[PDB]
Amino acid sequence: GKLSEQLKHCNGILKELLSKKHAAYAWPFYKPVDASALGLHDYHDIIKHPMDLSTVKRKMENRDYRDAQEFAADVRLMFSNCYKYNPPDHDVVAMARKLQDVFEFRYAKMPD
Ligand SMILES: CC(=O)Nc1ccc(C(=O)NCCc2c[nH]cn2)cc1OCc1ccccc1
Repeated sequence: GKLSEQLKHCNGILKELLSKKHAAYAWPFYKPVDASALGLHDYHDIIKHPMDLSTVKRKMENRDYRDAQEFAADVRLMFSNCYKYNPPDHDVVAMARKLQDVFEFRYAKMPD
């Protein structure tokens, strides 16, 4: 089916985002932001819906995502949180923009 095939493409993208190829800029997005550990005591006041690649992986493994659009919304939420919280000149934003470039160009190659 179309939904299964498109979710296979989504799973391929997710594997790539977690791969050593992209680790130099992907690593801040591997696990939930530990706001308390990083001293970001305003993070959960500013970010209402935290998202990270480990949460996307768990949701994929649990068959939570019903279609490619739902998967993409979580990956883009993760990037949007980074752009909302951080000043645009911060290193983590540069890393987000590079990983989102990887994501958007491969997401565009969706079979349909
Ligand atoms: C996903 C996300 O937004 N993460 C982060 C947000 C704010 C800070 C944070 O502490 N910001 C203020 C201090 C700072 C600036 N540049 C690095 N640390 C560090 C963050 O992730 C860890 C990190 C560390 C080093 C480089 C990239 C990501």
